[PDB]
Amino acid sequence: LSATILTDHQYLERTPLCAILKQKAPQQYRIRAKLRSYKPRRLFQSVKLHCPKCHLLQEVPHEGDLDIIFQDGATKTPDVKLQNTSLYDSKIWTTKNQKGRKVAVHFVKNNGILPLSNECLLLIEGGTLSEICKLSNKFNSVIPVRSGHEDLELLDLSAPFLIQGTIHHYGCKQCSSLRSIQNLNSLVDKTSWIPSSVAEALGIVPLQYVFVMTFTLDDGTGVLEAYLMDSDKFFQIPASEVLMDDDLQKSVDMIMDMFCPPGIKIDAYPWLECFIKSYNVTNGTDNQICYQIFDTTVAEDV
Ligand SMILES: [Zn+2]
Repeated sequence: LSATILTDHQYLERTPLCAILKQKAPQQYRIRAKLRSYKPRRLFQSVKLHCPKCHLLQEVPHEGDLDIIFQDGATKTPDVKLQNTSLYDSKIWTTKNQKGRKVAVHFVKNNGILPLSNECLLLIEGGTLSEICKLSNKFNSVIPVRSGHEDLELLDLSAPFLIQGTIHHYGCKQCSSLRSIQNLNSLVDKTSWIPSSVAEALGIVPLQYVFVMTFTLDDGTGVLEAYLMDSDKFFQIPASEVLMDDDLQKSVDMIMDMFCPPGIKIDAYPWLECFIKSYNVTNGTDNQICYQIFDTTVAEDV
């Protein structure tokens, strides 16, 4: 009974960990070990934001953090000058049982024609998080913007650059070169918006949700630490949706408890067979070899 299986390179035979620790990097192996321990055991913390370029890892903002970022609004009132362009028709909200500077909403055109409420992109100006949450509940896509000087500009990259219902898309604060909002006119399709096109139209390098864990693997032959950076292949659970779904995180809780069950000794632990790759690092004056799991998924059990 193996807990994980290989999704590729199955022709490979198993290599014991004693051999791997003695060898060079980079190389790839097939192993079969037991999960002695894992970090972080707080699985709410294992979900991070990853940039495919700078390779940074940052935490996912809590609703409290997102509250403070949005509550500030910006440095000025929404410039009435920047309304009803050749890109969006605008409606200004009030402070009338509503809060903020002045909540302005800009419905980007479907190239001349306004959309309905079912497939429309919204630019909201100086809105609190609660106002953004209600509007993202009614419309498909929402972007937090702010009045700059010559054009609307994104609020801040610490806030999501695109909100589609309950999914929050973030960008890299160091690899991105923010373009002003008018560049959204270069979008081909103006009825459906995916984050890749929106981010590039705005010069944003989109972050990716990832599980980040360090498995301590032991086959009795030796002990090895393997990194897991995964979207949705390993656990077969989307990391972009696990942080907000009580069942998703529970079934991930249950997979870790299956690999490394508390109160149980290592004999009853199930075998994890994985495909790992080694790579070099200049860890101090010496030389470390780190290991990462690839092409490995959990076996058939929910
Ligand atoms: Zn980056």
